[PDB]
Amino acid sequence: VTDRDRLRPPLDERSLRDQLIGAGSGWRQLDVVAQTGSTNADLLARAASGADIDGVVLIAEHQTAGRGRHGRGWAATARAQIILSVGVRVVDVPVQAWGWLSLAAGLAVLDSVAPLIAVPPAETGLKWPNDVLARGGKLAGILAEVAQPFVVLGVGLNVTQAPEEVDPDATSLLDLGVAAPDRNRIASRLLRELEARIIQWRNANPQLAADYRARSLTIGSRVRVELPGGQDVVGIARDIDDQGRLCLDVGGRTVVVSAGDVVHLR
Ligand SMILES: Nc1ncnc2c1ncn2[C@@H]1C[C@H](CNS(=O)(=O)NC(=O)CCCC[C@@H]2SC[C@@H]3NC(=O)N[C@@H]32)[C@H](O)[C@@H]1O
Repeated sequence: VTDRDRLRPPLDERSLRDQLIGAGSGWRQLDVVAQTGSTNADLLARAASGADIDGVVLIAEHQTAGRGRHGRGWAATARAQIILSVGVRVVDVPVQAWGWLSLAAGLAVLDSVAPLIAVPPAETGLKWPNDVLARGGKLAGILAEVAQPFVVLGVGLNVTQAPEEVDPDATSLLDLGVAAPDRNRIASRLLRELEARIIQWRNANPQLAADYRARSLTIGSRVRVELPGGQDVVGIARDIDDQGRLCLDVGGRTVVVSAGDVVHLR
């Protein structure tokens, strides 16, 4: 709606830099751009041209050619989301563990916005592998992409974004009852949470996996998983292994899925 535009002031880049760059913080660079095709693509391109993107933050007020998983997209309107990418050096960490970086990001996003809701409705938490859900709706999507020696982590978080503007299965903080969400405050908390989770991931801290499990909507639920290639597998999600893969119980058999789309069943 056009009235939501009144609920969408621009980000304050200088304030964000003052809060997030300096002693005690690992973020080295932060930029807010008015518009770009894809923040993930932009940081990947910087790394491809030789830039050190570790601890580099890129935030876009609007994103016109957003990327989703598996060649899919991501829709946005100006100032309605927190749209950002960060660079993470990962070569120091065993490749088998890189999948958990993606899970850690979702946890960070959830923790950054969870206290803003008055009362958390049902189906609020993390859906494997990259979904922040609230009231069954997709509140945020996360995309991790590889560019040696880095991983670029992308976050699209619906702040005031109306589902009619982007996707029927979407939701936003505003549509969850948050009357006046402050993107500046939320972005600051998000990046603070993200730094901590990245540090935990790098040092293989057991609390990362523990905190993820505590917020998982998928573990323990009957699920239909749509695998790359189109095949569906129905079972009950039981756990996440040390590679960040989803472990399914299929009639007593174990099926471990590295990638796919999860649908929570009755
Ligand atoms: N705004 C939106 N909110 C909720 N759902 C949305 C949406 N826009 C589109 N959809 C759905 C959701 C569905 C795709 N889901 S997915 O395959 O699991 N992929 C993801 O969720 C990762 C998205 C990462 C986006 C960030 S934003 C910053 C960074 N720069 C990027 O270019 N990308 C990242 C399909 O695009 C529907 O149309």
